[PDB]
Amino acid sequence: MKVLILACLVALALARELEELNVP
Amino acid sequence: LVLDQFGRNLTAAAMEGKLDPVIGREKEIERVMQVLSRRTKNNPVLIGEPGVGKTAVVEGLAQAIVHGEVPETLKDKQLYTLDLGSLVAGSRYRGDFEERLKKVLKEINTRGDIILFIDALHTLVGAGAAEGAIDAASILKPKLARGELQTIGATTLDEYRKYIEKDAALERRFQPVQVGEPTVEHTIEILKGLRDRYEAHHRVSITDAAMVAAATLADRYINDRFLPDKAIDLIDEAGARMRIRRMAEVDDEQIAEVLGNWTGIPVFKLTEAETTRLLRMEEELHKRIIGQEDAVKAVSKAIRRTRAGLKDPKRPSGSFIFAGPSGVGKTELSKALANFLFGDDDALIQIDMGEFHDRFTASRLFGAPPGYVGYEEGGQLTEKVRRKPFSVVLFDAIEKAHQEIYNSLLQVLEDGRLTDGQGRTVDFKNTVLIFTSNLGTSDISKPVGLGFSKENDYERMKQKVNDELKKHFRPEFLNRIDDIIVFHQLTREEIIRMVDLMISRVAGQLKSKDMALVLTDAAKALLAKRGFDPVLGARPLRRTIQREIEDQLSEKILFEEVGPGQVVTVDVDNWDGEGPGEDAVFTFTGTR
Amino acid sequence: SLVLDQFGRNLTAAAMEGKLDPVIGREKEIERVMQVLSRRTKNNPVLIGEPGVGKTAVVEGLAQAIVHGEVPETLKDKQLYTLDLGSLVAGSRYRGDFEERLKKVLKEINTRGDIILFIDALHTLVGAGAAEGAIDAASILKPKLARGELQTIGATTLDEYRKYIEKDAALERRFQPVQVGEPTVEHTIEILKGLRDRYEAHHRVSITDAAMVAAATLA
Ligand SMILES: Nc1ncnc2c1ncn2[C@@H]1O[C@H](COP(=O)(O)OP(=O)(O)OP(=O)(O)O)[C@@H](O)[C@H]1O
Ligand SMILES: Nc1ncnc2c1ncn2[C@@H]1O[C@H](COP(=O)(O)OP(=O)(O)OP(=O)(O)O)[C@@H](O)[C@H]1O
Ligand SMILES: Nc1ncnc2c1ncn2[C@@H]1O[C@H](COP(=O)(O)OP(=O)(O)OP(=O)(O)O)[C@@H](O)[C@H]1O
Ligand SMILES: [Mg+2]
Ligand SMILES: [Mg+2]
Ligand SMILES: [Mg+2]
Repeated sequence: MKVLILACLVALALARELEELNVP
Repeated sequence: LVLDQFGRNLTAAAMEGKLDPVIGREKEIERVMQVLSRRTKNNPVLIGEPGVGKTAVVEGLAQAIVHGEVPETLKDKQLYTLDLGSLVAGSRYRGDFEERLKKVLKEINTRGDIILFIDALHTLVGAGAAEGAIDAASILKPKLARGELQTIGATTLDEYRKYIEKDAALERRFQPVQVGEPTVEHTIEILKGLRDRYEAHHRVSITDAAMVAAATLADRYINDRFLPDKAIDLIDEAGARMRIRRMAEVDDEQIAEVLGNWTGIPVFKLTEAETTRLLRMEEELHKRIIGQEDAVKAVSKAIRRTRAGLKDPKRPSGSFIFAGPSGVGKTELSKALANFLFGDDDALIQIDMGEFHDRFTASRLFGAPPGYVGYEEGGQLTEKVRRKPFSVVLFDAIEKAHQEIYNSLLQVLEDGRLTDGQGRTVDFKNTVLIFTSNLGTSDISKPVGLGFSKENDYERMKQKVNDELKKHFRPEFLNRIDDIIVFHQLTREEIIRMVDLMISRVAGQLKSKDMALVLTDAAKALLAKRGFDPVLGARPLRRTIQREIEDQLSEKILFEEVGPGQVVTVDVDNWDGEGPGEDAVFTFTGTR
Repeated sequence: SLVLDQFGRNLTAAAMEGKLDPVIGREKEIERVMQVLSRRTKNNPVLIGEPGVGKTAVVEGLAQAIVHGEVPETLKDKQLYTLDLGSLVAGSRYRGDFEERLKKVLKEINTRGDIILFIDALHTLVGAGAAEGAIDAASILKPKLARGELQTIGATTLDEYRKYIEKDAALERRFQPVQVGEPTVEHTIEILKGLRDRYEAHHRVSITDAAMVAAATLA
């Protein structure tokens, strides 16, 4: 009779640090 | 000039014969020429799956220009594949990237006979974008407006929407040209047009039988690549395997050898040692499973359909419910079938369905949907068959899974496909699916009805299993199963041979000690009569051999009463087959 | 080379100096990569397999097969360089520095014409040197790899192949999956017997045949 509602964990991460290209 | 130091002139490459012949695909070379002559949306971006010949359409456009088979408005145009890599390279200073791209665009407007081709048009976003610098996408977006820049693009269908589509500005300017995956018959005409390139590189001869086989066997036995290359992969590697042998004819059989090495699916012509091995396969499976002759035959009918090129290629190579009593060789036959086909029973994809009784552990079979954790590695069913398409997949204790899992595996028996978490269909058409059930053993007591009734433990037990089967499974799940096999109880004569199969594991571990294990015929008779249950079979025999042989031998080895270099002869004291067989005890005497 | 010495390790120079371990067996996999490297187009084998089944060893067994002349005339006297992508990224702080290093590498391959490339960890080619506006090494190689004008061996684990190479469906096309299977125990004993002298000389020990039958069986 019962239903278990589980819990779909989503993949959530902080924004990526980037590495820069230099122009002198 | 400016365009040669960045782009590759495809029109000059077509004059020098350096581009492959693009036969077929003509209706879309001329369609690219239609789109280049439009009012707006005059930039054809060739969208299509990777391998269908998007670059080849523009390479076929370059060959059409040099042959004079284009309109006079595209006559003597110079196609340039502007690679972004040569455009970014250098640029160790400021504007270097914007002025190297302005000099490209100034040279396109000055000569006016350049059709720019930007292969991988999705990579235009973020090219030369340096700190305080604008990428190649921001420089051209404008030029597109002025229409001073007819470009041809080539993205995939995924990366067209993922980028080019989004840009609304690009939408009213870029026109997606569907570059379809060709049919098998179109691919054969591609391979015929590409004979003289691959027959000259490998100095082989490629028969018409091989190219028909290359396009047919690649469509059939691949679900991860696309027709043009998937079949050029077979032609080119077979000509490469052939030119290692002459250091000159690539045949139907040479293509299937290459497909056999690459997918792992045996599609090649059976060698004489392997043809007779499939003739004696039931005899070779009986070296590892005792009895169960109706079940060994039915998995023998399935493998021999596949190697006779004769199974329905819209449906798995074998589909089986192994059912019956617990312990009579349902998992043992699945391991023996995997030990036949692969030499090792850990090549069985054994998906033990008893740990899938939750509603949502189906995400272990096909994978998580994208964006939910474990999507990138998801699918213990789908990824093991994506890697090994010819597999024996055991769904052990299938009745202990949730009902929603069967509806997931219902598409499997119908189409041979299974959409995983990402959405890619995994080809199950070359799998032997075995759904082991244990139904008909939860009441097994020589199942009788009411009294006065006057061959009940099979002919009857079988229809009790089939009755418990169809009341548990969907009827459309069971109609898709090729053979539902209800297994026999192991007879007493099969338990006697099952003693030999189980002492041989114990004797093999004494060989690691350089010891032998000889049993008398009375010793094997006593194990068989105390290891016989007519309701379970062979696990009471296993437990008997552990209690009466192995646990006693494990003491004798640790006492060092018997030791290395010594044959343990197992005879019985007391009893002689005619008694009840429980007053007698084994004795262990070492000899040499 | 001199451009490619600072971004690559020559495995055929290492195989002449005895600096590569012997590769016992794996001859159907070395024959397989010699077929893919002998192809006209897409002549690029990726060695897929579980970690430690000998994917890097197959190329090192290929590099030993070149210097002992056990290759065809297609692969004869090829100098196999293992392209260090980490060296190729390193010190590329200005714009286009990474891209011009890879173009100088690819120009040196075309002028010599005897260079097999081994990109170990081929999944790291995606996003290799992809800074702000920095065309990665995958987008530079994908024109070269598709038309067969660059002979490159990749090696990727099966997990890293579905996670990073199959997620760039254009790049996985350019490579042919050569499945490097895990050895059997009998094949592993042969591997240990042929590696026996390397580990005896290093540890100043003697390794009994019992020990290598046990080391493959017990592992
Ligand atoms: N119509 C055709 N005639 C002859 N060869 C073809 C044709 N279509 C494709 N090919 C060949 O198939 C192979 C792959 O084609 P191509 O590289 O153009 O595909 P693509 O879709 O552009 O690939 P990607 O998405 O990886 O860039 C090449 O060898 C190409 O010459
Ligand atoms: N028919 C058989 N031939 C040979 N060995 C057998 C047979 N049946 C059982 N055995 C032995 O018993 C072991 C366990 O039996 P197995 O798991 O194959 O039975 P099962 O009927 O599939 O089990 P269950 O009904 O519990 O799902 C086998 O690995 C093998 O050692
Ligand atoms: N056929 C073989 N003969 C001899 N040694 C081998 C063989 N295959 C693997 N080895 C050895 O096994 C060890 C690990 O092999 P290797 O580093 O090539 O594995 P790999 O599959 O590349 O692993 P990873 O994916 O983690 O890089 C090394 O010592 C290597 O020399
Ligand atoms: Mg292309
Ligand atoms: Mg079982
Ligand atoms: Mg490695």
